[PDB]
Amino acid sequence: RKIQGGSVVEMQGDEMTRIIWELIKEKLILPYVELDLHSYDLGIENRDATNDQVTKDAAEAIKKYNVGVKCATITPDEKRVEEFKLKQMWKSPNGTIRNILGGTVFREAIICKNIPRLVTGWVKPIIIGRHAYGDQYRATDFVVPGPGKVEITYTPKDGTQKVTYMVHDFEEGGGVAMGMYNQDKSIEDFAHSSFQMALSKGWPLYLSTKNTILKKYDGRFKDIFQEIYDKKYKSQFEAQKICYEHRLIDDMVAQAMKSEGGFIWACKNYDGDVQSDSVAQGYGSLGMMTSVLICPDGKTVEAEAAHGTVTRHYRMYQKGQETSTNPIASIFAWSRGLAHRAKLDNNTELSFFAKALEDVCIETIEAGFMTKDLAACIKGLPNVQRSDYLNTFEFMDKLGENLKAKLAQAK
Amino acid sequence: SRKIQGGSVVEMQGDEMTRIIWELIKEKLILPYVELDLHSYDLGIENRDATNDQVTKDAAEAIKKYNVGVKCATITPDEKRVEEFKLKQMWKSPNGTIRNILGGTVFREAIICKNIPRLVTGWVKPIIIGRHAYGDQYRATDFVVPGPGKVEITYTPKDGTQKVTYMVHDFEEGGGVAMGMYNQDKSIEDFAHSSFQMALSKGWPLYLSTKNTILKKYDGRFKDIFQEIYDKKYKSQFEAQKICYEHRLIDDMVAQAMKSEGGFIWACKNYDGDVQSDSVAQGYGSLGMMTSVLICPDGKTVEAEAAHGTVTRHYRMYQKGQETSTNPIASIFAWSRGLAHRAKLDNNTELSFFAKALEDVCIETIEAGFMTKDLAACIKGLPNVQRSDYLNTFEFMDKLGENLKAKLAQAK
Ligand SMILES: NC(=O)c1ccc[n+]([C@@H]2O[C@H](COP(=O)([O-])OP(=O)(O)OC[C@H]3O[C@@H](n4cnc5c(N)ncnc54)[C@H](OP(=O)(O)O)[C@@H]3O)[C@@H](O)[C@H]2O)c1
Ligand SMILES: NC(=O)c1ccc[n+]([C@@H]2O[C@H](COP(=O)([O-])OP(=O)(O)OC[C@H]3O[C@@H](n4cnc5c(N)ncnc54)[C@H](OP(=O)(O)O)[C@@H]3O)[C@@H](O)[C@H]2O)c1
Ligand SMILES: [Mg+2]
Ligand SMILES: [Mg+2]
Repeated sequence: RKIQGGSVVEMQGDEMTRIIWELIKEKLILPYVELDLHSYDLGIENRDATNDQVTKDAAEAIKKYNVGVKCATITPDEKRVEEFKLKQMWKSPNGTIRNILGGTVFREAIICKNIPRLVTGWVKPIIIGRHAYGDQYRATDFVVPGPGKVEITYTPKDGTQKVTYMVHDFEEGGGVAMGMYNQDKSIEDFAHSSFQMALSKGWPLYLSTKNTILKKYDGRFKDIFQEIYDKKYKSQFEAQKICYEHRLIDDMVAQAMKSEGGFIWACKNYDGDVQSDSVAQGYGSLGMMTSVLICPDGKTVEAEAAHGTVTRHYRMYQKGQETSTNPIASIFAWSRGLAHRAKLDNNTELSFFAKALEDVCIETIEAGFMTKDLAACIKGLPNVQRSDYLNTFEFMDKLGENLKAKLAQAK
Repeated sequence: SRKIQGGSVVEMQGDEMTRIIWELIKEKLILPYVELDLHSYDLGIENRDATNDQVTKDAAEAIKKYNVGVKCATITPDEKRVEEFKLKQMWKSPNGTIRNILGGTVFREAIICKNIPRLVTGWVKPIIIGRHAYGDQYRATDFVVPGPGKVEITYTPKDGTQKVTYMVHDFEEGGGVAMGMYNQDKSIEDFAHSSFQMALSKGWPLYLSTKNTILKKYDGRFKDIFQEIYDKKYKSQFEAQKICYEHRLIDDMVAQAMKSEGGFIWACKNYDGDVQSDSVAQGYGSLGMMTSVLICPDGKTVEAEAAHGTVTRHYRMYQKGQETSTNPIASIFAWSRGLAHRAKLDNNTELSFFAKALEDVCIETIEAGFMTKDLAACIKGLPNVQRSDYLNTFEFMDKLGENLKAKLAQAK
């Protein structure tokens, strides 16, 4: 028989990651697990065909069933509009989903003992907690076509004072302008999730902002974190001999670079996006990073890879050129989603399966079978020969055989 | 005097640890050898408070007049600084004020010593960041939203045509924060030109990072302006020099930079240039080993500075009687880069030599094994550093002064 899995929302994506997603389902998931699978095609063509409604439907399903696993998707700009003959420049599906669900996206490298790092000192993990809501990812931006005034206005619902602020008087020429925002409740949730994560690991917590420049906007993040620390977590931190500190973002990225690792890093939405790619690459590869959205309700999660659709590799695939794209992050999206589904349902056999999936990945790499990005970590990209790595399909096949043998040997 | 006649330089004095080092540089390395027409503006936090920040605006206008400014790091106050100095207001960053007036691109690059290991294994060639100096978060209008209500952003054309209003957010429960920011086409164009010109002058490829998939209009404008200027002015020159230009999304770019061998110009928007220049400095060795020069669009006016701040944490050690070992090199190169530009403008051969000698002394001293604790930790690892591995802040300044005196004496 197969493992009885329960309800999981699956979102299919684009380009190289869509292909890998198909390989993962066929070789690693479907032969072993039967799921009540609620599938949503978030491929760019289906999003366009449905006027992006499929994205909103998917987010609602994640809230209902509490577990989503998402493949990387194209976020279109003008070049993608021309490529796919799109009706609109659709918004990022990740931004739409995260805007609805809220929460914190936690990202962490996937570590193999035989893979050298690019950053010499990082002997312990760095976990980024990326605030998943607002800021640049729900902004209202526009081109200023010529001379004129841009202003921003707040009108309270309760008929107290309305306030209009000058953004800029464009005296010559035009430019660009934007408004963005965040919400107190969302920032509070983000603080709680950061403090709880630090206590769960027994590691210090650092929050980064630029509150010397954005004194009101970023100052609010710093103030809410400090109030929540003092009122809810200071004594527990002191019990575990860990600390909480706010640092300016430019100081903090330098401190991270020279650290030994072993800390939680609470990042605003944009910083979390950018620095999670820097951290993933510092440890090894973007293909070796986990990403999980933990919603404030303590039960809903969305797992994904931190990287995109790997367009550059897909262009090689389209030309029939051999590719070696790392599928591990995509595989860990499935394993982390299934592990959460099993934790919610006390599903012992699914818990075992999800862990075995992750173990097979690490064991395969550490035994010396890997894609080109990891071979380059070991050898250096100049010294990498074709015999040092497997292409994407050979690697998927090797994982498939190693998983089959692990599940067989366990029963 | 028989000193080098150096000409007119605008000096802005600063705060905390860098203020201490700044005075040591002037007394030990500059004033013994160079006579300057020095236009000094005290941008210390107490004097900015006493002048209601007017000293900062006056300094910026002086840089416009004399074309050369050298700036010490300054405190940008938040609420805690208001309390510590009993400030009248939460003053704006002086860097932001000066850059907003001058415009241009801030170019940042590590200062490389052959005996100093990197934290990033692959960076064998230089990475030069060109940070757009104007606008975005550093000229933003931000505010607390005290409760439910609507935030909207409006554009009113100057020529009387129809005003446009866009919703930013309808706050339905609780409050939050909101902000507006902007940038100007002319400033973006100047940023593009300076970036393409730096790439051609160094002979390296150029990369622009944005997040135009998310900020499709705002960041798309940067991407479009760069591409149109590249196509119509620089592409044939790039191809002749066998270099290229590419736009990349910022999160891809930071990973590409991490695994690269170096050897590229990196055009960054104001905020990214701020953050990633600290990441790059640390990756090569230390925040104390990075140059920073604002190059204005007029092709004549520059403001040189260190990329790091006032090093408050070391200043607190100094205040409590604990030995400090703060790296002065970036501050020294602020002087040397400023004086080099002064000399280029004036065709002042002796001053050009002096400015280069100053930089050579710094490198030669560290390579000879005399260095502050940050660089000793690069070599040994911080847990293995012993007091005999490094010099304290004043000892290192003295050693630089001895070596500079000796170099200039031999030169004659
Ligand atoms: N979560 C998401 O849905 C998400 C995230 C980011 C971007 N995107 C979309 O993805 C598309 C491509 O964006 P992008 O090219 O900037 O970013 P990307 O897909 O993350 O790829 C950037 C580069 O990182 C490396 N890389 C990433 N994932 C890898 C993997 N699994 N194995 C090996 N190398 C890997 C490759 O470097 P080399 O070229 O050096 O081999 C690749 O070209 C865009 O349409 C973007 O909107 C979506
Ligand atoms: N250019 C400017 O005017 C400028 C730039 C940035 C910040 N600031 C102001 O500077 C003040 C302090 O900011 P901050 O603490 O975030 O940043 P910072 O002054 O850059 O110092 C951050 C940390 O970087 C290291 N570091 C920086 N410069 C160093 C040097 N020359 N030698 C050795 N180590 C060095 C030290 O790390 P360790 O503690 O690990 O030794 C230091 O504590 C704030 O008031 C801020 O507004 C101004
Ligand atoms: Mg990203
Ligand atoms: Mg900075």
